[PDB]
Amino acid sequence: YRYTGKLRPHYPLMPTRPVPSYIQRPDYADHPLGMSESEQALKGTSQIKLLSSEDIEGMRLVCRLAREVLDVAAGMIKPGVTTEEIDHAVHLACIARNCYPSPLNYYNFPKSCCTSVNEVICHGIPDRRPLQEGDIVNVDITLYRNGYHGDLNETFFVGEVDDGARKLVQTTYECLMQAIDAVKPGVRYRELGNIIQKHAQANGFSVVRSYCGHGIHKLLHTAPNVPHYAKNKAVGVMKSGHVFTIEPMICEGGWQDETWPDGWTAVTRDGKRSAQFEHTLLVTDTGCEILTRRLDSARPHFMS
Ligand code: MET
Ligand SMILES: [Co+2]
Ligand SMILES: [Co+2]
Ligand SMILES: [Co+2]
Ligand SMILES: [Co+2]
Ligand code: NA
Repeated sequence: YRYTGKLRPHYPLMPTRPVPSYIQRPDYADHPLGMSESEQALKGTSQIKLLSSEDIEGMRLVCRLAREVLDVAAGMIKPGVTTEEIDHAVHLACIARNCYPSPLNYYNFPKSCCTSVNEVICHGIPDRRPLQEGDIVNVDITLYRNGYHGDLNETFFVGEVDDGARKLVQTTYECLMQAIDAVKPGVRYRELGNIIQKHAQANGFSVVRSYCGHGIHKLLHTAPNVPHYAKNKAVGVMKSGHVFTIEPMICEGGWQDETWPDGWTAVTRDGKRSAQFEHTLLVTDTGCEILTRRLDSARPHFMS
């Protein structure tokens, strides 16, 4: 395999960590290929669930717990910590809150969260690589609780970073916040990609095309599909009671991606850096509620 940049996988992986059976599991957890039957059933529907008051409550609870678990991981971002050690603590922190870590065995994904360094766009597999000064690292957390998934991510700084890093990370966050700012009943899902691409292009950056935000609730990924680039052809219109993610991946170079032989790790075909942020959103009459927001702090971690 021709690697697109410096970064390499670092094996062996620690034996897959188990989840005590007192935690409720999503379907895919015991499917031998990790397929979700309930997700396959709704495949090829463009039709968007309206959350009940009880759905909202489940989404609120799971998303707040997912925040807590991401806040845990954010505390560990220093040089010499391995993505594995992060995922270990994430895995434990999910157990303590009676949540199943949603990535675990999702289509055979073998770990409990996604850790993406530098040129990795998304879906990095926690491994033995110690984080190095100047790295950017995204941790993507998803928890499953009492039927509901909650999904968020932030990129972080590893020690001191270069001016390029700061600007990519900053800009990626602004792209997310600007798209969230436009969420309200009436808007076309396809519009967020216009706003995201417009601000990224303005700062000299590209928008990854092969990965999209998604609806999320009883299923981990479902409708809508929500592309992050301009003049996309997404279908649907926002309504109060829709829940979905915005999760833009932005790049220092071009937008093209390819997947490592592990079948998961997406990287920039050009080897340049990509940053991502993600929130799960609920549409309300006024605008939208950020379910995965911090409650204790004005800003994402990187801002401090
Ligand atoms: C291998 S699981 C990846 C899920 C990720 N949290 C997402 O936003 O889709
Ligand atoms: Co994903
Ligand atoms: Co090494
Ligand atoms: Co997501
Ligand atoms: Co995510
Ligand atoms: Na990255």
